[PDB]
Amino acid sequence: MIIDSKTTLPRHSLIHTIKLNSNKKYGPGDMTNGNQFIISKQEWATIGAYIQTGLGLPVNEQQLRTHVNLSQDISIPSDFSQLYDVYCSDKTSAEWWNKNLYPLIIKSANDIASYGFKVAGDPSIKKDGYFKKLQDELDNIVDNNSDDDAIAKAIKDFKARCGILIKEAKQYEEAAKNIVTSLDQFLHGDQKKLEGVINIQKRLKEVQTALNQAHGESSPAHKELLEKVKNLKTTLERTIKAEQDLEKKVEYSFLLGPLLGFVVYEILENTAVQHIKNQIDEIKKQLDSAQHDLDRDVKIIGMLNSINTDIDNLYSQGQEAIKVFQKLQGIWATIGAQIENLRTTSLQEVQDSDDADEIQIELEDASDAWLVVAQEARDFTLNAYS
Repeated sequence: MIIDSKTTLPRHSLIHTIKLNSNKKYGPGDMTNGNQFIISKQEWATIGAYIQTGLGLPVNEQQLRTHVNLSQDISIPSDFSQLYDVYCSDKTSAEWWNKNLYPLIIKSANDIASYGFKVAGDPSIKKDGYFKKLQDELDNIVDNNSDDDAIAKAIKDFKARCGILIKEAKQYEEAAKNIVTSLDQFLHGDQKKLEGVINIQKRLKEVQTALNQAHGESSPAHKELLEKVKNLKTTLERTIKAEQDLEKKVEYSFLLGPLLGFVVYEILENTAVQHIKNQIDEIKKQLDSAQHDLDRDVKIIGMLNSINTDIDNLYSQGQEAIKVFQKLQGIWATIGAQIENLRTTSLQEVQDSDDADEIQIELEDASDAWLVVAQEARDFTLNAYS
């Protein structure tokens, strides 16, 4: 979904920091995916635009006419009726993703933020986080001025506080796994009533082949204009996926129209996108001269070709997203495992050694590492499309 910059970008330093921190005990681990945060603002913003196009698909002739601005005087050949069932299926898939998948991504970022801010606290507020409170209990365990009831009480308190962190990490692990399960249903169906992206892609390709053969090659102008639209979609895809840092809250624009699809609104400032917009306007003007069938065929089949490009992205990104959230699932599993270690094995050697200084510094360093990922997760949610 992202074409990496050929030059190092300032945001790469922050990602590098998370990587350098990824081996610190009690820390958040490797919450990256290449040069992206593990929950990627640009990736989900881009996928969201494909979804927005799916949400707006027409499902009958009246809607198709309105959608592509087709003159009422133009007849639609009967084999274009192949489109309506497939577009209905794609629209239903986009609605399912928008209802059942995308909200979970936001919630997953909020889980990272919640845990990170809970363990690290907020020193500006003089509000100790859990890790500072664990540090203070270790002081109580090893303080030579503590009586036996006080030591037993601090051991019990330390274990209970770790227990809460373990319980919450388990919740977040199961939540990441639920995203994996939901992505799998998105791609491959629920074997109930939901048709998966894989089958929608297959049907969109079949309709694409059928209508391009029957109506996409009806004249030299048909081939030339549908090729121009394909080339603009290719250029749009390269421009949209270029690695960049989005500065604005994510919004969507249909200014390019149905020949190309929705884009992230911030990308309209981009000069190359403005050039594509101008070229689409020229194709439109070319279709408003020209016989009714060229007008009709390029608008409908041009859009169909771009929808097929979109679904190819939805399938590929979904498979990659499964891998990313399975990594995050495993990260939460390892987080919970290390806290269980901390309150059993590590706490026992603190008692046996009467020495907690090293573990206290590990918890300090883990807090700082959690603040890095917590702020990136917060920045994802604050900027994500509603």
